[PDB]
Amino acid sequence: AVKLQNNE
Amino acid sequence: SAVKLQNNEL
Amino acid sequence: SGFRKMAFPSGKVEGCMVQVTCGTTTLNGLWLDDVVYCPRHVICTSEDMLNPNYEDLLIRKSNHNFLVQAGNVQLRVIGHSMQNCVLKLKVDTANPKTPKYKFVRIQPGQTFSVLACYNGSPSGVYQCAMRPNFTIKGSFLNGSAGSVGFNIDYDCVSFCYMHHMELPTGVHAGTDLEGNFYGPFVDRQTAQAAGTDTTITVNVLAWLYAAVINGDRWFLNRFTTTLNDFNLVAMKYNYEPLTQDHVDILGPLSAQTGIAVLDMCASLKELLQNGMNGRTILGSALLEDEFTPFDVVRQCSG
Amino acid sequence: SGFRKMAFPSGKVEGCMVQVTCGTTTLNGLWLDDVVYCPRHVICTSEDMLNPNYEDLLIRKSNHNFLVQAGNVQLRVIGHSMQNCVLKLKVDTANPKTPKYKFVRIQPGQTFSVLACYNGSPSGVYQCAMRPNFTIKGSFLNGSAGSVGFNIDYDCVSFCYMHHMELPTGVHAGTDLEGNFYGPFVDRQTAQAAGTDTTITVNVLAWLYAAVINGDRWFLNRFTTTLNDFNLVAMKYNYEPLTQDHVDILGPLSAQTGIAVLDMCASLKELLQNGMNGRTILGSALLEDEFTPFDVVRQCSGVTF
Repeated sequence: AVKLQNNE
Repeated sequence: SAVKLQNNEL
Repeated sequence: SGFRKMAFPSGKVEGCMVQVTCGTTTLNGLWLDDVVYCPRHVICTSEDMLNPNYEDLLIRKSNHNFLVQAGNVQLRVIGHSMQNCVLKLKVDTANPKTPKYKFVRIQPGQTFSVLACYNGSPSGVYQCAMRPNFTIKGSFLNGSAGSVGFNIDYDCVSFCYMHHMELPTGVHAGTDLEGNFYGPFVDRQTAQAAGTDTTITVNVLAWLYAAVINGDRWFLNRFTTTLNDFNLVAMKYNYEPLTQDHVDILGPLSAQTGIAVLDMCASLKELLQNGMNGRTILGSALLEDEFTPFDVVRQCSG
Repeated sequence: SGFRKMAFPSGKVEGCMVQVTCGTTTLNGLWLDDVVYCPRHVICTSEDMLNPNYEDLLIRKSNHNFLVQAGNVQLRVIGHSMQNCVLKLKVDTANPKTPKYKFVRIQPGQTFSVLACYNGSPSGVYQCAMRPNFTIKGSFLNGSAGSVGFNIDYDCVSFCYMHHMELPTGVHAGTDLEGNFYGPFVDRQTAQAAGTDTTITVNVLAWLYAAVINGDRWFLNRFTTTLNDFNLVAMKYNYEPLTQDHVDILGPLSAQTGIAVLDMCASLKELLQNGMNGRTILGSALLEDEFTPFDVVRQCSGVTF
C-alpha cells in the first residue's frame, strides 16, 4: 500500500 | 609506479 | 584515484532539522530563519489519510496545535500557512545555524544527498537520484517524512527534495521545497504506482568516462554510432533516450579522455549486449546511473 | 524500506577540520580540544618524500614553522611533537566545536564514514570498509591527506582513520589517530603493494539479511551447512573465515527475519559456486561486503544520533 511516512 | 603521498603543493 | 557514491557533508543541514508534532502525528521539519518547513500530512490523524482536505484540516488548527522541538528547546509557533503540499510554520526565533541556502527544483537524472532523519535527529546520509519516473530509491522508514535532499556546491545549500511517502514497490516520492510534488503523485494513501523505471543513459556514459579517467579501458571498442542508432538500441534495454543536449553535456569528459561521446555510446551498446563476463567497472557489476557528468568532474578532477 | 550505502552524519567532524601548511606542503588537520592532528609527511618537501628521515626533518622545525588555518582564522602553534606517523600541534585555543570523541583502532572488515577534505574544508562523505588487506577502496585526490574516518557510537564520535597516501593500484592507506599504520605500509613514495584481498564474509551475510528484510528472498534455499564445511569452500573462494563470534553478532538479524545464521551461510555458499544466475540482490550484481551487522541494524531500525 501507499504509506505517508509520518509516525504515530 | 610508486606510492603517492596525497598532500598538496603550493 | 577511486570513485565512490559521495554525498555532501551534512553538517549544514543537521543544524536545521527539527521535530514537528500535531496531535499524535510526528515527522521532521526544516528550520530556516524563522520558518519551519514540513510535509502537510502532519495535520492528518490516523484516520482521514485516504482523502484528507488539507485546507479544511488546517483551518481547524491553532498555532499552539503545532509542537516544534529543536533539540531540547521547544520553538514557539506564531504563524502557519500552506504552500502546495508543504506546511510553513513561522516561529519567533530565527535558526542561528541557518546556512546560506536556496530552493531549487531539479530534473530527472539529477543527484543529491539525503539526510535521513527521525524525530528531528539525523540517522545517516546517502546519495540519491531523481529517477526518470520521478521517484527516488531512498532508505526511509515511518517517521522519515520531512527529511530533505540537497547539494552543497560551493558554500550554498541547494535544497531540492522533501520526503513525503513510500510507494508500494518501496520507492519514494516527495516535493520540492515549494511543496510541488515530483511526478504525478499526491500526498494521499490512495493506490498509486510508479511508472516503468528506466536507466539514466547520460549518467551511465558519465560513469564510463569516470572509469576511463581512473585507468580502466577494457569495455571500450573501436566502433562509433549515430545518435539515432544508439537510441534505437538503448530503448530496447529500457534506457532513457540520449538527446543532443546530453551529448553536449558530456563534451568536457569527452575532451578530457580523448574519447568522442558517440564512441563511448558504442561502448555502452556492447556492454548491454555482452554483460561484463565476470568483470567489474569501478567496483560494480551493473552499469551505475546515479552519477551525473557534474558529479564525475567534481570527484575525479576536483 | 530501501537500503543505501549510508554514512554517519558528519556535522560534528566538519567543525574539527583545519588546514595545515609546512613550507609548500599542504594537507588537512583534525582540531580537537587544543591539539591539531595531521600526517607527519606535511614536513616533507617534494624532494624529501622518497626516503625521508622524519626524525631528522622534524628536529630542524619550530612551532611557527606550521601554519594552521581554521577557516579564515590562523591558529597559533605553541607546541609540536610526533607520535608515530602523525604530528600533534598544540595550539593556544581549544576548539569550541570539539565534540565528545575518542580514538579507536578498528579491526579489518569494520566500516566507517570518510569525510574527504581539501584545504581544511570538508568536501564529501562516503561509507567504506577496512579491507582484510588493510587497504581502503576510497576516493581521494592530492590534498586529501589528513581526511579522517569515523564512527558514531551512541553519543561519541570514534575517530578510527586518518588518510595519508594512495597505492599504485589506486587503493588508499592511512593510520589510526595515534599514527599507527593500518597494513604493512610506510609513508614514503616507494613501490608498495598490499597483500591479496578477501571478501568480508560476515558483512556479506549481514547484507543478505538486509535484502531479506527488504523482500529479496530468491537466494534462500532449503539447505544448511556447518562452520567447518562453509569455511572449506569460503577459503577456496578467497572469503574470510567465519567464526563463532560472527554467528553471534548476526543473531539479532537471524531472529528478526526468522532465518538461521547457518541457513543463510548455505545460501551464500550456493551463490559462490553457481553465481547469481542473472539476478540482483538489493540492486547489486555483486556480493556486497561493506555493511556490518550493526550497519544493517542502524539503517533498518532508523537509529539516530
